[PDB]
Amino acid sequence: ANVDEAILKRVKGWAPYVDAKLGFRNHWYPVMFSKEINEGEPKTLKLLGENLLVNRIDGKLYCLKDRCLHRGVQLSVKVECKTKSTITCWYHAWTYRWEDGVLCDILTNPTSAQIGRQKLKTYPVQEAKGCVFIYLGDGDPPPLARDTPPNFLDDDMEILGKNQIIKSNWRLAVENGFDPSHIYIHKDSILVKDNDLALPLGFAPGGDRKQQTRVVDDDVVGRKGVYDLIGEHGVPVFEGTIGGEVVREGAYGEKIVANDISIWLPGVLKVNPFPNPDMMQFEWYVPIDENTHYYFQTLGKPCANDEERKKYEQEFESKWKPMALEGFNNDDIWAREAMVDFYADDKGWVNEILFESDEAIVAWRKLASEHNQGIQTQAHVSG
Amino acid sequence: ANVDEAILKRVKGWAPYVDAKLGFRNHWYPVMFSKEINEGEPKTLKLLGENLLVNRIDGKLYCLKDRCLHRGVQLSVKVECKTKSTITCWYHAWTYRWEDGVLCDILTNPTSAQIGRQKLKTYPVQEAKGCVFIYLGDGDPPPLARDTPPNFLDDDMEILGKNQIIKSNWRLAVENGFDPSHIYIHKDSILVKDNDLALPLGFAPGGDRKQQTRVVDDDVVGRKGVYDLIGEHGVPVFEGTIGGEVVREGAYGEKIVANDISIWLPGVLKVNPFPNPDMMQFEWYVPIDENTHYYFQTLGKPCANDEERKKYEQEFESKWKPMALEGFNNDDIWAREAMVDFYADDKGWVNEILFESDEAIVAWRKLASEHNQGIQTQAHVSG
Amino acid sequence: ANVDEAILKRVKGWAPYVDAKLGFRNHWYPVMFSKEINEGEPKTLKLLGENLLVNRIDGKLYCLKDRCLHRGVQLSVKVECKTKSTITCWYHAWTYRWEDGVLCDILTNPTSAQIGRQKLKTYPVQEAKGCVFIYLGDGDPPPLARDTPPNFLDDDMEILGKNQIIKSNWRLAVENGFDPSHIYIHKDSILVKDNDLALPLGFAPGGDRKQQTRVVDDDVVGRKGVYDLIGEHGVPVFEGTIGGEVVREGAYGEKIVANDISIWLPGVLKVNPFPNPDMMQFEWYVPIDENTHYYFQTLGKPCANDEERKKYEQEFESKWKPMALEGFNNDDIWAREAMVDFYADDKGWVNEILFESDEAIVAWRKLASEHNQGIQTQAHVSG
Ligand code: FES
Ligand code: FES
Ligand code: FES
Ligand SMILES: [Fe+2]
Ligand SMILES: [Fe+2]
Ligand SMILES: [Mg+2]
Ligand SMILES: [Mg+2]
Ligand SMILES: [Mg+2]
Repeated sequence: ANVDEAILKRVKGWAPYVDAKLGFRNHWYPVMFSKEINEGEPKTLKLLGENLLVNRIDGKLYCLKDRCLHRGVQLSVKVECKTKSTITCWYHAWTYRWEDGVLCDILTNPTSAQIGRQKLKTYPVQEAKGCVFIYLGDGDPPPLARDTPPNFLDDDMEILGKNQIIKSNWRLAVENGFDPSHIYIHKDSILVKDNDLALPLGFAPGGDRKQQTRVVDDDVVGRKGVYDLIGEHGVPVFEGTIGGEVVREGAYGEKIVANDISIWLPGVLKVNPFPNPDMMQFEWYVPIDENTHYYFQTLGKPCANDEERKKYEQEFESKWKPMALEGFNNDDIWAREAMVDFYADDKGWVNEILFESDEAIVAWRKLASEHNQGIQTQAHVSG
Repeated sequence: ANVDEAILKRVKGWAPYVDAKLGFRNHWYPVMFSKEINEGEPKTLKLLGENLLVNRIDGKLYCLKDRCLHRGVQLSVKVECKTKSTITCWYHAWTYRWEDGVLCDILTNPTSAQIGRQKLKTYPVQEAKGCVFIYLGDGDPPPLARDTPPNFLDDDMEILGKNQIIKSNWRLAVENGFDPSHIYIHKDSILVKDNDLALPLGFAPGGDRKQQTRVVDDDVVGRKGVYDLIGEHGVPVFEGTIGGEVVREGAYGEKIVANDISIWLPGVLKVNPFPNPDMMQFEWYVPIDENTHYYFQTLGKPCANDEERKKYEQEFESKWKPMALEGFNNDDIWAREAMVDFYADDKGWVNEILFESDEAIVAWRKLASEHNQGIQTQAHVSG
Repeated sequence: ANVDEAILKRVKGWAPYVDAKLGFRNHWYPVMFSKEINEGEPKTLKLLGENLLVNRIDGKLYCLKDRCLHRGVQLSVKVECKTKSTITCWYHAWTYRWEDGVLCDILTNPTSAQIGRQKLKTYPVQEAKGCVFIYLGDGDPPPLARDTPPNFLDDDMEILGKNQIIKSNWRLAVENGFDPSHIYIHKDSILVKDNDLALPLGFAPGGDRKQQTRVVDDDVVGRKGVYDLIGEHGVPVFEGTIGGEVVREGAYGEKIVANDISIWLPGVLKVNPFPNPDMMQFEWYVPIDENTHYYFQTLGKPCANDEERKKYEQEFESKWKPMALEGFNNDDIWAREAMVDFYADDKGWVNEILFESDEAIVAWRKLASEHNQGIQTQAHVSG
């Protein structure tokens, strides 16, 4: 539906992933932090290509599509919230209920036969760990835990993070994240120097294809994921050679990080431990449109009480955010960007030449192709 | 000719209107004010997608296509008017007469077989009421009166105005203007409060469908238009309600305006009286290209003589222009622009959900569809 | 392929020229000066739509395609030359030899089965007269002399120049440079006044529509060009008339220049003498992409020794560069740009109306259609 048929035909093993340029419908996605949306101060955003309005009413979050049923304007051009439970289009005053999207009045014509017979699309929203998730799908949603990685929701896990808009397709972000050889780009990171990380240049793989990863398509709550096992079973490269001469070495630090690396639908990576042996990183690459994503980064640490939490917050602002979320992951941002040209006409999916460590990426494309809950298309966007 | 055939088959009530992205060929259009073009100072503009040159020679206006027949450059890049009656292309000196577009000379080759055998396209041009109108069409033009609203050309009507370029398709602008319910957006206007206008929020429509409008396809000079009669049979709504609670109002005003409202081919709105009970407003939404229009605003006041026009003038400059043309209509500008995205891909014409006050708009779309003098296409722009 | 068949069928005699929007493959093109490319300091450029990396290694120049075989990134986003004879991709460290493009190592996986089984595209590169030429084609190159105008390579000919990126398609630049009547645009040039050039407004042909050009098919080096003879055989126009009245005069002058004017594949103009009797101008219009070219300008002067070269360089910097290359050719820059719109949708190639002096341009279009060594396409830009 999104990609030229010629191209889709020529990718067989994961064609629906190739098609999912706008992301996967019927999943939850984080879009902002809870502290970024205040009582009665609606925020606008784009997700899976659809513009959305999110408001907080009596502490609770609601989501309406930011497109009036009448002439298709964004309501957010001029927000008119005249009662606590409704929003009034600025143009001809069609008035919708935030709770169910029902067109419940029209100030310019109280007699209209439309009133009570139309419904603006709404989306479920839920807050968890200080993060706003929108279920960008139809019908009653599954629990949040299905579309989060293991441990993200643990009672004791304190989540902090950072969000920004990145100009690449979401899949280029996912694949960069889950790619075992990409760690080559991080070899000069200030995190690696200053936090004394052990970091190989990459890994020589051992065993055949199926041993490189482990698919998790079971799971209690229905999570679908892939664990990368390359560097559990492979030989780390610490001395990179060209024609037999050592030209570059890996980082010989003392802290062991990234023992477990996994990727989960709808597109969230878990790195454990990281950036320190006590923490986890959970980052989402959230489809905004064809060319754009939210890079929704979080760092988790278990905390039993409240002064732990206060200690963690101060470590986050002074150390983990600048050193790791920026100083390590910035190189990820421009690596994603650098893949844009080759994949932008959709021909990179056919012309790429993969090698052995891309086994993890192929597993991901397969898992996503068969376990996503729907392919967002242009018909979902303009409909 | 301009829109996907699948879309045209779904808007059968008014398909040629939806097709008319560039506007309607074979009508007169105002493009500037007479006083903005001085003797021997050609001006450049784009109309219906076509770049044009207008010049004032011995006080008479002339219009040539601003595209040399030879290599297709705009002559306006470097104007060379070497005699009063001619223009010489800056590139190889092909020289045209303003009066008939004939290639009368070539300075670079005075023996060319082309000389006297080629003709650059010219368009009729006429000045009335201090406005420059160009007949963007072929053959013998009609009287200007066919393509202007009633009273505009009355002998004592003094016209004053303002022109600017707005980034929406001309149809967005026409429909916004003729929309009986859009006046919602004007509820906080400075004009409404400072000139004691009795402006409702909308109208509960009364009587039957056929009574909401009155098509004029029966004017003796050949005018084609639609009167909006929603305020004749309908009830004005001055109190805005949601759930039976008053949330908004029309407030304090004694002056009745805009009881006479009509839209006329090729796309000009008449509102009478407005902005005061002794004036009327005529405004055009002139297609520049697919994405742009001139918003050619005029105010008409009947004036007996030279002194009465001077008093109209002072008052236009100090009160009516800042308060009404700018103050009141600025909201119209941002409303048009807010419909751009919905209609950009031609999908809005199928996906809109109209209500009762949009009878006026539908009547216009049918009128435009039936009585236009041709659809401008890209083949007219290029060839 | 690059152009619609409904246009190509309408330009019989020169359709391969109209199709060659990206230029002609399998020719040498100049892209920069020798001094701009130093030992061990790779430079990036785009040629025939392809991103290329050039490097200097032990004085010798090499050219690799700037696109990794793995995931299609430009290597030049972060250049990593880890040994003299190789470049290592910054992403997963696939490592290529400059000399043959072979994938000789991967730092991230020294056991990959890709090593020694993939080859990145290379192109021959050669330096002549201080200018770097890349053979943008396949297989073994021809001699450089085939794709350079007569006398550019003469032993005594000292070459100085200037290069810049211009936003027009390359063909518009070529046609402007070889166009006999375009000299009309140069009529007010300071060069013309200050160096007392004889410069007519144009030339009325001397007789038949078949003695205006001389096609050079022969030439033992294999060069393919057209000489413009109108200047030698026509009647110069020094008094331009409209309605029989003189409106403009040409520039009288002592110095006769541009006796010998020729255009050569792949798109290089030779003007002799110019801008003074003992000098020549050779300029290339080198396709970068569909909308852009390098304007690669050179002036040749025979210099017997170092004192003559030194004298020439001072005169170049103080006068010829500012007065001729900048002052005089600046009007050719905007003349090219002014043709963009008409030819942008490919319709100008059908809608243009040619006159007698365009016989030169037509002879060039047919020559180029005949003797080009292949049309560059998007598929070559990809694969
Ligand atoms: S566009 Fe929202 S009420 Fe008309
Ligand atoms: S383009 Fe106008 S005379 Fe050649
Ligand atoms: S993209 Fe160059 S090595 Fe992976
Ligand atoms: Fe990374
Ligand atoms: Fe309005
Ligand atoms: Mg709800
Ligand atoms: Mg005329
Ligand atoms: Mg002179």
